[PDB]
Formats: sequence, structure tokens, C-alpha cells
Amino acid sequence: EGWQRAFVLHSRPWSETSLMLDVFTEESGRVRLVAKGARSKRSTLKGALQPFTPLLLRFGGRGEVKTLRSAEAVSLALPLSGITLYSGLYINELLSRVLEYETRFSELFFDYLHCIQSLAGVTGTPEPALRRFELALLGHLGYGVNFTHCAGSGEPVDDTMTYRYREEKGFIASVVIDNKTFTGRQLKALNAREFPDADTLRAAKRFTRMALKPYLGGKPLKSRELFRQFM
Repeated sequence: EGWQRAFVLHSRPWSETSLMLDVFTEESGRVRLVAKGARSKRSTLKGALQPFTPLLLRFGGRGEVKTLRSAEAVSLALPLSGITLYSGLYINELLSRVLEYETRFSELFFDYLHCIQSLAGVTGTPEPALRRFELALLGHLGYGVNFTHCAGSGEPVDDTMTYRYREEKGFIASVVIDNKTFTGRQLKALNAREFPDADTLRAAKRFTRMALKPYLGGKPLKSRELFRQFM
């Protein structure tokens, strides 16, 4: 490109004067960007190149690592505090683990906007926002779980019936009650990404954990370690 919207996932010192950015861009997908000069007292880059700051970006180069040409912000935003800060950090960690470089995910970018607009305009609780983004993300990664029909038998899910999740398998009606067990009502909540009560929220969390695991593959989440130690 081309001017395009973006958010910074991470920012680190790359040299005496420069930063290395890991950026989520709307049209190019995830890219790594060097910001020359952005460490220097006398650059405006510095204040702008933070997570959760909406950006418009131009950058160039052929390699995996591109070079930032210019960046524009409006809100030098930090919309995000305490539980909601650690939530945003969480979402950026997810994307870091999960997003392949330089694949356009433009719908996902919209989902990330909405999730950010949510985390900004809430006090208690971030969870519906979070669960909704996880599911959009799983969608966009292509996990293809059917929430609304029993796997194999093809039978419609009933609110009050119980079901077991099989990774890679779908949901099947079951009276085995354990940590893979969901309620037809909970499956409907998941399919709608609406969670009107604590019971569906709870079960949403339990599910998205499981479904995300095969994508995080192996290492635990730092941002969880962060919440633990602060709360």
C-alpha cells in the first residue's frame, strides 16, 4: 500500500534510535515494521506507536520486515484500564500467537475494532466482548464447528438437552457430565455470540479455551500470568 488502518500488537527497541513493531493492518494483515527514529526524544512516532491506538499507516519493502514510511493517529488513545487493560493485552497476545504474517484478515480487523470499541466503553464486564472476539477469531481461523445441529446424527440442538464437545468432531448429545459438556442453550448462545446471563458466559469461556488451544499450540498465555499476579 497505500494508506491503511492498523493497530500495534507489540513494540520493542530495535536499535539505539528505532523500534521494532508487530502490527495488525487492515489490508496487509500482520506485518513486522521498523520505525526509524521512533525512540528519539524528538519524534512524534513514539507517543503514537502504542497498542490500542488507532493508526493510519504507510510502509514499504519486499522482505518479511518492512519499513514504516509514516503513521497518523488521532486519539493518542489509552482507552483501557485494569481488568480491561489485561483484556486488551490478552487479545493482542491471541493475535500474536495465531495470526500468520501477511495474510489479509480484513473482516477480523473489523472484529478487532468492535472488540476495542467495547473494551473502551465498558466497566464490567469485558467477558462478552472477549468471548465474542474469540469466536469471530475461531471463525476466521477456520475451525468450522457447528453449534446448532448434533454431529453425526444431524439432529437439531434442544435448549435443555446436554452435549459433549469432541475436538474435530463437533457436538453430540450426551448424558456424560464433565468439562466438555454443554447445554443446548449454551450452544445457542455460542452460535449467536450473545450471552444474556452468567451461565452462558461461563460456558462460553470454557468452550473458547478448549477450541483455541490447538492454535496456541503448547505455550501458556503470558497475559493470563499477568492478571494472576495483579488481581
